[PDB]
Amino acid sequence: HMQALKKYTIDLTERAEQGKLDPVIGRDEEIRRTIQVLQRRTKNNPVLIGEPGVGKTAIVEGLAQRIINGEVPEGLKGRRVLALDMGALVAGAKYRGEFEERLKGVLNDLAKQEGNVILFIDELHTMVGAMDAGNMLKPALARGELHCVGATTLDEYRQYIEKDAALERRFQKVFVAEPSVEDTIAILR
Ligand SMILES: [Mg+2]
Repeated sequence: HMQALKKYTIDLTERAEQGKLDPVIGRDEEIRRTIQVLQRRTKNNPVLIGEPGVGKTAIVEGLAQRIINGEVPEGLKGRRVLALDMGALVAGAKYRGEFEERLKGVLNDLAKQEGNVILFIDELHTMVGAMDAGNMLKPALARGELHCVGATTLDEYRQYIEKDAALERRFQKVFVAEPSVEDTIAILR
């Protein structure tokens, strides 16, 4: 069971449990905000907004680390953070139809783990119009069968999410600015 999740997602909370995630520096406020949005009853899917290379994915890894560390509110305790693996979804698929079938499987598995998994979808706009899985994502989001964190640029969010109420009512912008040079080089060992 949950074959789609094992095949097409990367368990970031597991990577944290294994000590494989780099410490995340200078993002206390963005991680806290991401958590606050996720905890909402409605419009509870945060979308990290920023230019490429600003480190949005690191914020998601930071969220995973905090959960493992228990540095999160009570209801988020024991939650799993899974990143949609686009490379894996496309590997050996060849056709859009096969890709869609695999994505559908992922959503089905998530509908069974409602409230236990947070899915991270990088470059979210590419899944809703920028290969449009909007039809399956919209009801999943509305029914709480999909609780996720997305990442895009402001212009991409405006063009593909903000103009579509079925999507916009479910997402919340969380801005991410470029990190300081100091914090960027701090990751080196
Ligand atoms: Mg980035």
